[PDB]
Amino acid sequence: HMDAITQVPVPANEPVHDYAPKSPERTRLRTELASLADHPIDLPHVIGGRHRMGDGERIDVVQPHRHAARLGTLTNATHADAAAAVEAAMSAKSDWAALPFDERAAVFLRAADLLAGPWREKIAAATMLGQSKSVYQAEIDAVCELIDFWRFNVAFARQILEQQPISGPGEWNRIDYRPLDGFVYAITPFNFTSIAGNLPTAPALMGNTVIWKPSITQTLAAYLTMQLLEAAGLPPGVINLVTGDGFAVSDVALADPRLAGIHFTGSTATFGHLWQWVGTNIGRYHSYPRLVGETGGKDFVVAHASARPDVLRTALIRGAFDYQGQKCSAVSRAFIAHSVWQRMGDELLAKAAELRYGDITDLSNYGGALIDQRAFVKNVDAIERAKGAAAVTVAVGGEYDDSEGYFVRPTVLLSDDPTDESFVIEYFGPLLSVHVYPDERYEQILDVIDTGSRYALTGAVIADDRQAVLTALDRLRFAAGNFYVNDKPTGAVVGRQPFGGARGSDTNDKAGSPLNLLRWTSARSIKETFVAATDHIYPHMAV
Amino acid sequence: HMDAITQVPVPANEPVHDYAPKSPERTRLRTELASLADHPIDLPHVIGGRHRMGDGERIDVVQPHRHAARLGTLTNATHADAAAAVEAAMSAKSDWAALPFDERAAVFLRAADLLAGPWREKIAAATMLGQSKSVYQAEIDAVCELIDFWRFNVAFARQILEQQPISGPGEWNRIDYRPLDGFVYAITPFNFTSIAGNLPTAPALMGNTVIWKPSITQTLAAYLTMQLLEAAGLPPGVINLVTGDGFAVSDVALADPRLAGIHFTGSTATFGHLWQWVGTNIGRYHSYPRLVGETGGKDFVVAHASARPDVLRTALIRGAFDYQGQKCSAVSRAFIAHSVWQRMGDELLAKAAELRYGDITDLSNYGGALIDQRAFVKNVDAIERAKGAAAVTVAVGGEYDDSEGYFVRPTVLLSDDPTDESFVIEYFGPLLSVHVYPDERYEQILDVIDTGSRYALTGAVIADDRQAVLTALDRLRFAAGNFYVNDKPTGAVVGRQPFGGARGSDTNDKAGSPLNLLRWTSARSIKETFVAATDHIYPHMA
Ligand code: B12
Ligand code: B12
Repeated sequence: HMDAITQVPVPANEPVHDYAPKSPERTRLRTELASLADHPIDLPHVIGGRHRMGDGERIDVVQPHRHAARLGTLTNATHADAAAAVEAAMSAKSDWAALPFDERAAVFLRAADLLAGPWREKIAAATMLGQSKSVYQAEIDAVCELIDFWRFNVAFARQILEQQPISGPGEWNRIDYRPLDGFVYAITPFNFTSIAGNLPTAPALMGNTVIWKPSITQTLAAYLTMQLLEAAGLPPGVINLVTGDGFAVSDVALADPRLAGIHFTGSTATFGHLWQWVGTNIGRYHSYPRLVGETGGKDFVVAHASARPDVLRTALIRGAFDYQGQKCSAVSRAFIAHSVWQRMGDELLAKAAELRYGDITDLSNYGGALIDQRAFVKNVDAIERAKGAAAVTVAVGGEYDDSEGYFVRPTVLLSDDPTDESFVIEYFGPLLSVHVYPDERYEQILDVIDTGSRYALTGAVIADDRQAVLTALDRLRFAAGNFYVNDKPTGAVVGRQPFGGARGSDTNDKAGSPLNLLRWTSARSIKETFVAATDHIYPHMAV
Repeated sequence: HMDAITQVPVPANEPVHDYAPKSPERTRLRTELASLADHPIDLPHVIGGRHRMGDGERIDVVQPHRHAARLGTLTNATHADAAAAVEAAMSAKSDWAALPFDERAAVFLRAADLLAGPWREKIAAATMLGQSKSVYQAEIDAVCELIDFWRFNVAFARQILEQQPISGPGEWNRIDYRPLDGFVYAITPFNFTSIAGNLPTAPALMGNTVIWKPSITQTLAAYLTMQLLEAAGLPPGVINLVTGDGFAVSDVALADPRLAGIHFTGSTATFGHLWQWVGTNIGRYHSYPRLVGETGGKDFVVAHASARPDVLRTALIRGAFDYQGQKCSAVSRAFIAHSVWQRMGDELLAKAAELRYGDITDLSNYGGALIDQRAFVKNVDAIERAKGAAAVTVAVGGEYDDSEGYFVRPTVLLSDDPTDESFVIEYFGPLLSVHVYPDERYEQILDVIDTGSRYALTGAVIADDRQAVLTALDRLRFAAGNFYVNDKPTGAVVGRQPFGGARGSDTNDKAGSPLNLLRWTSARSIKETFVAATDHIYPHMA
């Protein structure tokens, strides 16, 4: 037993290592890079703690910047593999939910310290190699953000647990944060090793069990993430990894009456498809399935006449070209005051021209390749559509070559008129559209942005002038979900920029605050009355 | 302007007046009962501040316990009325959302004090007459719970506004809790004047505008709630009241691209139907509609051998027969240890036989009538089913008569085998089923309750024995939302028993905690960087 009201350790953001030359973390990284690249492995399903290749199609996972180089081979989950994954989750449920919160949380605090130290460069490396991330992009994702999700989620959970009610005289009211009945299906994207780790573990912390279907191109890091959790003491069957395209896994998972919920990422249309499925089929489920996730988007930057040019320039380059524009959203549209364009236009383009994309094992590169052949094709199409469109010049970039890796150069489009949002969402890649507007039209450009922005997760204003900043904060209040003043608009740091979403979204329960964790619990109130009534009659009834 | 970081008043639960003989409130209540009873009124739509009857069918609102006695007449909203309610909500948005939080909050704090004082017995009486509540049932709902929702929601909202993030070095991070874009559609049931007032006001607090469709049989108190709100200063068009059956209003609201959300009550099938509609048609909405609600259900009590017999008896009587069994949930099944039944069975039956249901203007009655003819038929069918079924005996009650009011007597059924949940959910009414179990089969019975209960909102254990209590808290952990020890399982007091829901439901965002108000906001993070980078190159690159 235990007689205590315990505290969890206090989280803080994990520091980002730089991997500068001569640094020890850089030497460690090269060891890990060579080790993963030179020793490709089977990437098996992990079900009830057993690692097994299955009977489905074998699919290679390769380095996107060098696609002839194999990192591993997975088998596409069959229906049978998925049914086994589910049975394993249901079978581990009882022992996992009975562990006290403090002991489930130690698993993830431990996993976090393991990722911060001895696993750090292995997980960074795996993310670099599979997902074509520069070391800095791997470090802010697979190390830091994943570490922070675990440590802050443990703190968020613990805070949820002490949210208790008032007891009136003669009674005692308490609240019990129950885990869900049934299993949770986590489907994770290629873009972040952190999201891939978090979507399955967050519900797990609150006492649930999980089946987890990672994106094929992220599966090296996902499998390693699974080994890390096992080394931290995650029990068998609490999370069950199934590799592949996910088709057979969804057939099975969505037909099972024990589906408690789905933690995923996707478009508005994906959400509506799932709503439609679950609403139509609601009588088939024991519980009402919970559908918790976030979308992608494309973002914008507006520079006022007071914008600092070098700040603006650097925000556009990073915002648009960090990770080859493949974050959950990237900067696709810049609106730049004419006088500020005269000062930094040429520098933007020259630097964009010099910006090196190549093999990420060469640490001098800024970034790597696009994630796969389908992504490449989408970019090529968007470039060809721009070369032949009226409005648009290709001012720099637009070259591409899939012979060695899925390489697309940084590309700046100049549009004579405000760039239409519908074009920029058809791909994810290093393509930035710029529209130069007359300084005195700042307010009109803000209205144009507002009126033509349905798909931005984030926006930024660059301006030293306070009225200009405030006017943007007012006028674009609903045009994006996270807003930035004098920096690139980008991925949040955990605990710092929670929430957001594109216009009209309902996704404030996504990862990054306690609201996510709540979705993985079902609270009940318990009341005890000490001396209840012994007569049913009420004072109003007396003669 | 304003330079301040203000606090709101600290909410405490509103005290329940007893209305004892010779009490001042009882006199004031009789005054208000007569005024409403003797002076029936038109019950109009309230659109953009304008109180107007429409061209739809005329529908009388009557006293359910005296259905010859009209309280008012409403007009079934047409599509045109519904479209106008929507445009009015959209026209009022801009000025409402631009009011500072404190000024929006003050409207609901003021309405709370008005309801506590000058409007108190008027709103209670309206609820007594139209919904057929005893004075105590009106008081805990129409007065106290509704006041508590307003005062507690204001404090919850203010608490949300101060949840703010960490700023690291060189930056400032903040969070802005924006109202939604577009309108919120609130649809409210007959059972509670409190829910009916809260569902439309809660999102409004957060800066939204609303159309509200109340239940027909609750429209008297709804219209008077609307007036109380206008008298607290609610601006025109912020909440727009459309009366009737909802059909046309749902047609218009659901077809409008500006639908931001629906705040309602309903069954799992209703949620599923709305989910299917919104998902299938999601491409037509500017925002993803938010569907926020709760369900009803039917509850149980289990008595261990160690139960206090009088506590159980009272809990059973109140839990099943308070408001004629017509709360969101009511106690429909009791599982009683044989030795405790020997001790309070006869007394339960006798007290239920003597229990008086009648015209609630006679304050000596325990309760009134069922809400409408539809409800009454469902009860009759359930009583005749029970009589016909071999499993079940009618131990007391079972009489019914709709000639003057929709009256059904407290009824107790004796089931030789554990009573099946599917039977109890096809009516709301004063029908309690008792199954007597052998003392030593306590754990077996807890298992049968667990296995057989999917529709309980609440459950209770009556037992002085601590192991027995704890065994119930563990074994029935998932069998019900809110769980009660040595008391009747019923509706929460605000801030005391939040959350709950039936097995496997997903409604912790329902009214009664801050989570509900968050559903009516869209939070964004704002970050300002003071000295951002001027070179894009990274240290790893050297
Ligand atoms: C919804 C859906 C679509 C949607 C997705 C977006 C939307 N909702 O508007 C759309 C219409 C675009 C689509 C298109 C097609 N899909 Co489809 N679709 C699905 C469905 C019914 C559910 C997917 C889902 O939302 N899963 C939940 C999300 C959260 O998980 P996810 O892993 O992120 O899912 C993504 C992928 O499934 C991807 N996707 C969907 N379909 C296809 C097909 C292929 C070949 C690929 C590579 C990817 C892909 O889209 C999802 C959203 O990003 C499945 C059924 C199933 N068993 O998976 C099929 C299914 C995957 N689709 C299929 C087919 C055949 C198609 C099409 C070839 C023809 C068509 N128009 O339906 C194209 C191919 C698209 C492509 N990328 O090459 C087949 C594939 C059979 C196989 N290869 O084994 C499936 C299994 C249906 C079936 N059994 O017949 N599909
Ligand atoms: C879903 C639905 C049903 C469902 C509801 C529960 C469920 N999901 O299983 C079911 C299948 C039970 C149903 C039954 C019927 N309903 Co129907 N149904 C609806 C619908 C499509 C949506 C209602 C809703 O979910 N609203 C949202 C909720 C949150 O608001 P609510 O006010 O609490 O809604 C309640 C009422 O609408 C009630 N209800 C539903 N239908 C009917 C019909 C009548 C006459 C009454 C009095 C009540 C009622 O059920 C809802 C949930 O409790 C509407 C369309 C519309 N424009 O309203 C029709 C609609 C109201 N129904 C109608 C009809 C014809 C029927 C039936 C006569 C025949 C049938 N089976 O289709 C029966 C009558 C039942 C009765 N009580 O007398 C017509 C009424 C036309 C008119 N009189 O002007 C409508 C307008 C259109 C239609 N048929 O598609 N219905």
